[PDB]
Amino acid sequence: KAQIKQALKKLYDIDTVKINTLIRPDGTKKAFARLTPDVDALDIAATKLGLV
Amino acid sequence: KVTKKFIINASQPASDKIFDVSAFEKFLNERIKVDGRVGNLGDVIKISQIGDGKVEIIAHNDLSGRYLKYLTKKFLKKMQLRDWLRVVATSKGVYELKFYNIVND
Amino acid sequence: VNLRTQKRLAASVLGCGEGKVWLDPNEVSEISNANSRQSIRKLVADGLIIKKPVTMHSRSRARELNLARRIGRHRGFGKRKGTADARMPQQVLWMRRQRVLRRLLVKYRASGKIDKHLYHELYHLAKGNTFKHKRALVEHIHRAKAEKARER
Amino acid sequence: PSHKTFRIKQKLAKAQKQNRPIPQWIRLRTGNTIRYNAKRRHWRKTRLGL
Amino acid sequence: KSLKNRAIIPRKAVKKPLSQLEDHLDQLGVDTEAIGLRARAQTSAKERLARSRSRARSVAATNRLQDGVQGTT
Amino acid sequence: PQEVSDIKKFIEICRRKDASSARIKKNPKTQQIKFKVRCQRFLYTLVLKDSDKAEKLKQSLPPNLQIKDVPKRNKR
RNA sequence: GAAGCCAGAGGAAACUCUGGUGGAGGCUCGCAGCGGUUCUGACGUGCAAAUCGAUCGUCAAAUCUGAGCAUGGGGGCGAAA
RNA sequence: UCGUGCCCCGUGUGGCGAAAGGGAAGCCGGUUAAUAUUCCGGCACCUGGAUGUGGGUUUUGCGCGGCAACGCAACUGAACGCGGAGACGACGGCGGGGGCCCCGGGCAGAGUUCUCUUUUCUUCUUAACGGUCUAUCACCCUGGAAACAGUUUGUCUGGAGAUAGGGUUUAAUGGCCGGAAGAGCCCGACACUUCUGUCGGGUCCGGUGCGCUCUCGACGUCCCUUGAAAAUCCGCGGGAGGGAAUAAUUCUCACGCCAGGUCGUACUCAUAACCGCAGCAGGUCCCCAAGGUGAACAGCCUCUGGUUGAUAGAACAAUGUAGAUAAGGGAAGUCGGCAAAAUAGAUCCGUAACUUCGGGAAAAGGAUUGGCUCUAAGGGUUGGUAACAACCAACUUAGAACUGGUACGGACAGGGGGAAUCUGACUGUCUAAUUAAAACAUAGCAUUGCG
Repeated sequence: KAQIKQALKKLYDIDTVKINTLIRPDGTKKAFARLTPDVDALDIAATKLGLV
Repeated sequence: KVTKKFIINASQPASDKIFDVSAFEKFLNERIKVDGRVGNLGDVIKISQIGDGKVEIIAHNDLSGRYLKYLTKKFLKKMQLRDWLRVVATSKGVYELKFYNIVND
Repeated sequence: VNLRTQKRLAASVLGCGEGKVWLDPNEVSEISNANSRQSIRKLVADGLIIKKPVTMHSRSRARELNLARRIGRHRGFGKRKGTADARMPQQVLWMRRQRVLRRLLVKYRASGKIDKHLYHELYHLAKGNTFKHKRALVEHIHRAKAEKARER
Repeated sequence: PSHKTFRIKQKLAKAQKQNRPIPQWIRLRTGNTIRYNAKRRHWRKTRLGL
Repeated sequence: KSLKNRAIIPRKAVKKPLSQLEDHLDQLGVDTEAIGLRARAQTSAKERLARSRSRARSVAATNRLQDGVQGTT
Repeated sequence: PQEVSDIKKFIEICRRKDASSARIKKNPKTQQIKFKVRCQRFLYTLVLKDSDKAEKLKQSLPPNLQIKDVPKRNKR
């Protein structure tokens, strides 16, 4: 989780309050990273991630 | 001595001439029982009409609005209006008779 | 049209069994168009899905039979099936009688009707089972007082 | 069971990813001899042997 | 009444038919057209993401069986 | 949650910088009023009757602290 | 219904009798569980390479049972077939 | 500067091995098509670290009080030691508490209504975490008891200090309060293409118990059986060092700051998700367990919750499988009463031989059992011959009259009994898949070897 939050901060300048991780049945890890209330995850996904 | 006031409002069916307020008053006078026996109103329970299709009850005993609703439903079953009229408690001691929800077919 | 998913969702929303879920048979199409719990709650608010009331189970005959057994009915030999000790244990009866007698003795000792030594003798006699119940203990106390007054 | 180790879950992950029919573009290749998945696995039929 | 196996649906949970109530009041002898039962009888990024959610619940993103082949023939 | 019975103690709790918010819960059936201040580790509740003493307590609370009234329905 | 305990009537005492209390026993009827006595039983290419029905034994323990571990064939284990 | 040297302790010196043993700490509400004590909202706790504020202590340096049990929010504690917790069997009854079950009144809703039924049913809830007031045992003070007393269902306690009077304390799943009504639930009136909801009223007051289940506590019984260990935490002995008014603090006190990594989490757990070649009447370890009859988690019927799945339709021959009946005789049948029938619950009268005196024994043999209306007996609390009044409550036991009858444990459930002989002491065990037994084992007895 610390490596994930460090990678997010280094790549997209994203700060998080908490991260939950689970290993999927297909074998890959999935992370739910909750952002700080100051920044908008919809805005981040629209601009940096292109998730519209 | 404490007193309790009950209102049975049949204004809309009385205006529709489906519900007979005088017949309901006679039914209440004949069917309200005090100490387990009917025809024992005396000075305990007063039944009157305050007009506009309403029945008003003074009770010095522990008469229940649930019992009054039960007798109202008994009268509606006798008059074959049980399947079409509902007695809804709208206030403290006020039971109002109104039509069920009707769908236009 | 298949409505197993809608019935399961309606049961989970209403907090009841799936046998208590009523789906309107004239609105099957827009019930099937509901694929989410929000839509299920919307149909519940619209009245297309209702929760059926509980199936009838009354206690009236049980209460009437209990009142009959209170007034004494159905207690005959043809009604009895267990042994006398199974129906009412002699140990329980002895426990109740001993507790009642000891409570009455300590009450009389507190009230001062009986003194300490006569209380001790009554306690030993009660443990030795000469007192069948309270009025037996009371008449024993009264005759003891009468003998003491006659001696004095 | 629900209580499983990382190695066992990783082997199950590989088995679940391998449990698939062959793609339809495989059959259209020239000189293709594969017609189905001869190593296809089902939970009821054959055990994994872990 | 089928009270042995199941309970009766409450009358307030079922909307009463106007024609049936008309027939019942007619058989008991009440002038229904004088009281008018017909009138009483009833009868942006967030937008793009919601559209993406609606597409996600409706059409699968990929088709591993048929993505490698294109053209209907 | 802790209940404070002293007005001065409640004022000293509300003057803390850790206190982020305060709310007023009115119980008209019981004829009472509850002042609840949220701190880092504990939520402090002070209970009065509906009175001018609570009315003046409302402005004797520090101005920088946010104060809100509890609505009748808690919307999620 | 075993000790222990209480009361009364005796007996010089030691002891005797009566009425209670008490809740012990590799005791007992019997539900579950465990087991498998009997039926011209069912079944006999069976539901089953040992199952089904009724009946039966036991059921507070030498009772039943899970997991971890140990004993490995010239062997082990065996209330001993 | 230290990354180099100097001391001290040296009895001792590894790892693996339990998703049911030990163990730091999270509850409620809502949310998904599928996850939730993990997400969201609210409200908390634990561990580790850093670090201030307030308060406490201090020139009588490391607190004060009560006879005391021991309290109060703080109260320096090194090496070396002591003690406690972790840390414990099985069984029997007794008492308290939580939950479930049962009864009554009240609001709202639903059902019934030929007749009767002030009726029948449904919601009426309060978590973790805290504060406050109480609750077994035990301990502390006055005082010294035979005419012995106190006391339990159960006979134990007391001059090694009882009764009584007065207190301190471990123990709540108890009362009140915060959480917290703003939640959840029930009802009503509007709005409502959807998006979406909005606003009102409540969520109250009692009683009962040889009831079921869990937990706690004081007891008592059994052993030639005496019913784990470790990690970890705490207290005490001791006083090594550290300690100030410049202000200090080696304050386990309140408040405030930071962080908490890895792995598992779906679903089934079985007449279809496991094994048996199978979607096989087989087998496979647990938790929760409503109402009526009844002694009863016996058999039968019902509520919540689940199913209505195991090829169907028609006809009703023989012979079958399973269930029954049969006039008269009652084992004449058969190798053989095989099978079936008969007995059966409960109350009362009564019960022989033999015997290891414990048993036999439910021996044997008899009388009765429905319904209705009554009678009598068995209790609790409060209050200065109180042997009296008021209030409240539940299940048993016995007696009487009336009455229907072919029946009265009306279905269900449920010993046939006896006279003997052989045999093994008994309880127990084995030939899984033909033999459960006079076989094996058992306690008791006897012999041999070993310092």
